[PDB]
Amino acid sequence: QDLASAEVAGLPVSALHGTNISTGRGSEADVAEPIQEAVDRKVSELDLAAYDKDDFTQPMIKKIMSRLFSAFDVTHLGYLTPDKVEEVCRYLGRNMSDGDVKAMKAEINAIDGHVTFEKFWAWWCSHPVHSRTKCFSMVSADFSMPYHQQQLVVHEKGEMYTPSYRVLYFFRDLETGRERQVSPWHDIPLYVRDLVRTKPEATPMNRYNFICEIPKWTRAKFEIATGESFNPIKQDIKNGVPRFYKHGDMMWNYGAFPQTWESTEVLFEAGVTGDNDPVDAVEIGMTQFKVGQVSAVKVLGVLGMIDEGEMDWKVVCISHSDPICHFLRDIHDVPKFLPGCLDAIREWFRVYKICQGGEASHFAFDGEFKDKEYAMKVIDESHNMWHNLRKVNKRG
Amino acid sequence: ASAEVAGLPVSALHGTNISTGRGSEADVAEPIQEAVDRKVSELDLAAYDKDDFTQPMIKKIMSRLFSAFDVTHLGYLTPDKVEEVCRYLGRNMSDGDVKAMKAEINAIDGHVTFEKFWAWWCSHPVHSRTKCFSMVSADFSMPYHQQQLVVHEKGEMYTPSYRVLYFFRDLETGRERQVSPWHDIPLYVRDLVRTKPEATPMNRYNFICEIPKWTRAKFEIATGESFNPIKQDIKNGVPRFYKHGDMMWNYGAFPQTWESTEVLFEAGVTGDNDPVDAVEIGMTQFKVGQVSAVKVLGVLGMIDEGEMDWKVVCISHSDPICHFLRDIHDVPKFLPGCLDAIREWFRVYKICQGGEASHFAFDGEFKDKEYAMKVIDESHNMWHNLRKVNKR
Amino acid sequence: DLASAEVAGLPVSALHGTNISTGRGSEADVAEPIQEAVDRKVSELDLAAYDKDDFTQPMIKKIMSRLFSAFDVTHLGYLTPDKVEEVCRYLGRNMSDGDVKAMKAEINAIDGHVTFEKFWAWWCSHPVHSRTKCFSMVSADFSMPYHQQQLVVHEKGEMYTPSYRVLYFFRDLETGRERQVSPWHDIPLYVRDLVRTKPEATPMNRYNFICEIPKWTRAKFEIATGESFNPIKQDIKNGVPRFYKHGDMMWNYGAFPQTWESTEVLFEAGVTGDNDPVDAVEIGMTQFKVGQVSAVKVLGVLGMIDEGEMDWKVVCISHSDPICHFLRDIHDVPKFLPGCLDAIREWFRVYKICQGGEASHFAFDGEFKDKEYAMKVIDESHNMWHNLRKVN
Amino acid sequence: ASAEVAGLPVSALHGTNISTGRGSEADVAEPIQEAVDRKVSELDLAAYDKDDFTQPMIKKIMSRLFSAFDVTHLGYLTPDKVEEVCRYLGRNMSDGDVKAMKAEINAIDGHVTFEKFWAWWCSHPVHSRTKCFSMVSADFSMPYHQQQLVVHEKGEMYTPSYRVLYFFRDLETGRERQVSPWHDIPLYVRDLVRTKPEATPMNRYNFICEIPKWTRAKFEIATGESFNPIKQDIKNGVPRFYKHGDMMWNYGAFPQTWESTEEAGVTGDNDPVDAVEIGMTQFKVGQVSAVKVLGVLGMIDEGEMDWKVVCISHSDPICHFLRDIHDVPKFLPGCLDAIREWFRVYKICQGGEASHFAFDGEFKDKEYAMKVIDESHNMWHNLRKVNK
Ligand SMILES: [Mg+2]
Ligand SMILES: [Mg+2]
Ligand SMILES: [Mg+2]
Ligand SMILES: [Mg+2]
Repeated sequence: QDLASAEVAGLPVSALHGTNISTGRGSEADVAEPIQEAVDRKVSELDLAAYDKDDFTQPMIKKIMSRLFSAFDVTHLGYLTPDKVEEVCRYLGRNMSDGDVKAMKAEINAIDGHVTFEKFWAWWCSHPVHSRTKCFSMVSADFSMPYHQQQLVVHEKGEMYTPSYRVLYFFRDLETGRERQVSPWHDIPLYVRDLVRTKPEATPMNRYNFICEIPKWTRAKFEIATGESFNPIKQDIKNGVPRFYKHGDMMWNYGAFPQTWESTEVLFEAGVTGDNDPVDAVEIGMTQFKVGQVSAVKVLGVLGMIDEGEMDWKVVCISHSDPICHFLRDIHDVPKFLPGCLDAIREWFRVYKICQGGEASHFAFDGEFKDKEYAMKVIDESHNMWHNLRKVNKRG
Repeated sequence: ASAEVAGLPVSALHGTNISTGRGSEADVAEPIQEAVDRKVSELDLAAYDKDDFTQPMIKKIMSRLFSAFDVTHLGYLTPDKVEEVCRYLGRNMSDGDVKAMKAEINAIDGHVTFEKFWAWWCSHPVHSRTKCFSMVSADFSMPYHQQQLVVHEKGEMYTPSYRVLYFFRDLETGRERQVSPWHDIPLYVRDLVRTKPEATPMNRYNFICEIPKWTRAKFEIATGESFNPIKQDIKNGVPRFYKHGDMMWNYGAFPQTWESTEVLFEAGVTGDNDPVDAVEIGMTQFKVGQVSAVKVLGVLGMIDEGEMDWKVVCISHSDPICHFLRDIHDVPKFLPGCLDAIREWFRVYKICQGGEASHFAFDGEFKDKEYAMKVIDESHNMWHNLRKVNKR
Repeated sequence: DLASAEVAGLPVSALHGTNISTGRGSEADVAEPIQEAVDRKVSELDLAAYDKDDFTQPMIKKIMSRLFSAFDVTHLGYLTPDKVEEVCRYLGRNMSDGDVKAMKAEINAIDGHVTFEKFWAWWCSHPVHSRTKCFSMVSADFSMPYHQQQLVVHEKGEMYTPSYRVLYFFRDLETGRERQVSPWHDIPLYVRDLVRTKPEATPMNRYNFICEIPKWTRAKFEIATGESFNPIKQDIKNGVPRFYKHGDMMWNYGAFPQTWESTEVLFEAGVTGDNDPVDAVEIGMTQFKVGQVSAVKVLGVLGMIDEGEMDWKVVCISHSDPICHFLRDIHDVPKFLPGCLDAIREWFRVYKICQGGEASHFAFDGEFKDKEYAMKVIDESHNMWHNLRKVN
Repeated sequence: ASAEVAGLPVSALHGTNISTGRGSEADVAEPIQEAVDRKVSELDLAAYDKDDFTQPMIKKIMSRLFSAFDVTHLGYLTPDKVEEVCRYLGRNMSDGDVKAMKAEINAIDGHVTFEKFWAWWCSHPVHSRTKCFSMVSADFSMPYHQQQLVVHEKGEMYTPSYRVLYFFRDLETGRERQVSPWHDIPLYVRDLVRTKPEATPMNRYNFICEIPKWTRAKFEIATGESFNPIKQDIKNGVPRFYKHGDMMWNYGAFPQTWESTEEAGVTGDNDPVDAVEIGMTQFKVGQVSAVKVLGVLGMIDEGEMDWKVVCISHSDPICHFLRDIHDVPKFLPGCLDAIREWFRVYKICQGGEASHFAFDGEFKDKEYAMKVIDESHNMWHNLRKVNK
């Protein structure tokens, strides 16, 4: 991060005047006196190469060239053997073809196998080569991209505010054009990964799939039907009447993480177990999602609420499409860009049962929002409980 | 959209009753008395009233649902239809729990009346925490190992030894292999499961930065070398630089593309045996050899020595204004002067060295993104041909 | 007509560049390009801009002669010493009367006729290291007697009790003197710059909005119109702090200073004013503190009628918001913040049902008028405010 | 901030009770019993329960507030004390009602116990609606006319006749008057009533663009001409250009400044201070823009400081994230190196040497820069004086 600080800070005397054109052969080449032009101009070789109007003249090139020939002459004999001369050429960028090497060994004429820089220079200048790089290298690693790209398709069926309403999911295999129904809970991957991640290996991964169940600014209850086939989203209707949060509107997109399972058979701490449900999340971005809408989010932290022996996590995340997404690096950043947000979310979950005659909620850690790494470990563990729920059903 | 700003239907402003969901197959009804005395719709009551529906209220709603399944209008339902009602209401019912139900209602004539159903419904409440979870799914596999692109600097800058090499680190096994940024980095960046709307087109390419924003030292993908690392452009041992002035945008190239000499743009103009060129215009300077996802927006066409040299205009998907640039026509709205400047630079860069102004295609016009993507596609096809015509 | 230009093709005129002009229009003969230009196959102007070398004395000569000629309108082949001074003047050479008599002497056109040659000869021998010696002090002399004030807010009492109060003051930034003000009467409605540098072609839309109920809260705070210096206070009933029971207000909710809707001015038939300042809903992503003041851009208004009184709810946005620039009118909201107008309207349509009320009645069927409409409502409100002060 | 992230005090989690607000002047109380029975605090029931407080609850609460005015515990209030308590509990009394209640309650012993107060309270309901509004006001009339900057281009670009003229249009009268960009455009942009947070430092300056981003033709404020319009750098009739390459940021001046080190008359080679605006948006020649100062770079010409202030336009998408010079490499990596590189070498092209910097090339922070600007603003006031 002090890469930033390097820019602001002053520079050494190497960076203010510039250096010699270097050989690239290391301490294996003897540090030289700059060429005459640099010395007369009072500008370094590299600065003259980079910014003077005229290109280096032939005598200047010869100087630089002999500094690079000498550099291969490690035992300091004052000459090179034809084979080293081909190395030099390959190093100068002129990748020669077998025909050429012998052609050059030939034209150079090493009257004793000894090629002096002078002899080289003379050959080099009489055989210019317009390097359009005629041969192209196909050497690749060629890995197999064994994967069928899918396009999610979301269909509404039935009527909202009635028992018929359902949001269904499908996958259109792109390489085959064929459609298949899928479970948003079991089939949409939890982690969103690229085939070839080009972001710096340095930057860790944080891109999760979020399934919206309750739209920002709404209060009508919807949920993943973990009981129904292909687990489509269904509205919460009891006795033909739709249910709602009575406390007020959910002020952030509220939903769940696919391929996750918090089990009432796995403990958090004595007395506290899981709630037999995918982990929930609240994405705080500015845009309202539609019911059942799926979006890529970034996890930032998690709030934990314990109710009747069951740990009920609330993951705080944010849509990668949100203008401020790039500035939220961890939970601690929500307050700076979204002041009061964490506070409202916690209060909402602390008091929402009061309205219908219940009490304030009991949280874990005295209501602390743990940081992203912790939220990710919850999600990860949950992913595993989900993989176990899948295995225990296969055989059974 | 403007549906939100526009006026509302008198059915929306006052509210509506609680529908059954069985369509016109239910006789439109009168609101329940309580909704009448309140002067508030049933739905608004269900949604916003501080209280839950009283039992008498739930019965009238439940009654309408019941009667809706009574399509003939007998005034009762066969136990199979009653079973259909329970399902509809979200109550799982198996031959077991089922039989015990008709044992409880007892319609000595199979005629289950609403009062007899309601009666039974109210005497068998069940906390539906849904005990049986459905595993039914498409369960797709994914034999893939995500690869981490690793970039490494080798040698020394401003000298003939500098190179940027590339590798794939298998995130599952951890093993690392050397790859050609030219041949192995995909041109098209695609999601394994695309969650964005099918109505939304794809426009997401990998761009390889060769010359950084605000600099002028030349570097290029060494198409001639094994695994084509990035090498610096050194001639006779002296580094080379644009003398006209600095490249003011990250300038670079698209992997898996090739414009071939052996192909014509139009009579007289061939390809130029290089991967296609790109100028990414976002605000962030990229490092040499750096790879990023870009949105393509259009292209400038330059012809020299009967050869076509395209300059694809693009913008990193991370740039703050990326989402607002939709096509080439949007660049002047947000980056006024940008295109003008990029064209002017390419129009005159050879003059300080004694050359002349350049000649463009279309009189210097920026073809739009659709034309630009085709230029990328074709060039991608040329790459495939280029690749076959070798192993073979 | 600015996008298009940068995208579109260029005239031959532009792609080849042109001659250095006299800048005196038709009064000058179109000329043939200088030979050095012709030998290069590069326009004169491209050469001066991009060639590595500066123009030589002979090239300058040709350029300066075309200029000189330009002043010689009737082609006499010479100029009067009087016109020569003009040329010197045009070339950027500040000439004090001393210099002028000197030039008339030093050239010496014993017949008043000064040829280009005589002129050129004189120019070359009296080189002048410009450095611009004399500074011009001419200027308008706008004065600012008044002192810049800083709005300061102090809190008194305990929040959620009848004693809490948000008091307003103006601190003189020069004296340090703090003086209590009324958010309602003293904070300016329109935010004005001393010198607007923003483009004139851009209509102003910058207002001060006083926040009463912060985003995501439900405690009823209000500007105390009946108390002196109208500080913010909470609504209390029978000693208990009042809250919205319908649910939290989901946007920053407040009012516009210097506005007023009187119960004595009609709007429609049997439609009066709320007898309060105009209320506002600011939709940015950021929650303000109770009584925090902010510049917002107005986007439209929604009109609620209740008991023959109009209850305007203006939709605006903090200029500080990341998408503020993109919402130019009410129609943009559904495009950047979909659901927002729906939710705001739905909220006000039903917030009273919770406490046994009925759904609200709206004007224009709840359509959201545009910003032109909102802005007319606001200016009117300012005049009722100006009249409310005069009547009193 | 991190307060939002951190755990909460057990009292916050549980919920607090309805306070007297009179501060410690009220005896801390037990939650009324119906609050105890709900296992929900008094304030949570008031803010979140569906129903209003029951009459027995309101009474218990009104009695805690009433007693809180009875600071010496007499057990009753004198009738002058009742008015206040009424307002406090939320009842707008009016001169007519006060007299009326001082009678109606009729404290036939001057004592108004709580029970008497309460009995009166329940038999008398007043429709507040607030009939009288307060017009008390500071009345800080600071009348002035809004001036709108108006810019006009004259002549032909790339020739001696191109000028950019500036004007003020009084938005009241609508009459225009030619002004000078150097002398008349405010260096400090100030709100006559600043509503932004007082704890937030002022940092808003006008920037007059001379050389647009990505261009290399030279323009400058004509310090020698009346109304100092912007002219093009023309010499012997040929327009001048930077030969190193294009300026890659908008380059211009700060109005009302003067970089001189010196009488009673005129002077020469000195200009307003130099600024480099680094936003993504190009500005036309002569365009003016509010900017945020971020730091500065100093070149020593020949014993003379040639400062270049780094700044960003307030309209830029990343303005808000750049708080000081150290923030630029974080959002515009390479931007400062590049600005430094450009100034280090722009004279090599034509046979000159690399420039030398003060502080080895360090970019001083915003504080140091606004200081340089202020001295320059003062230096400007002295010029203004000397001559006039
Ligand atoms: Mg849960
Ligand atoms: Mg190419
Ligand atoms: Mg109002
Ligand atoms: Mg300076």
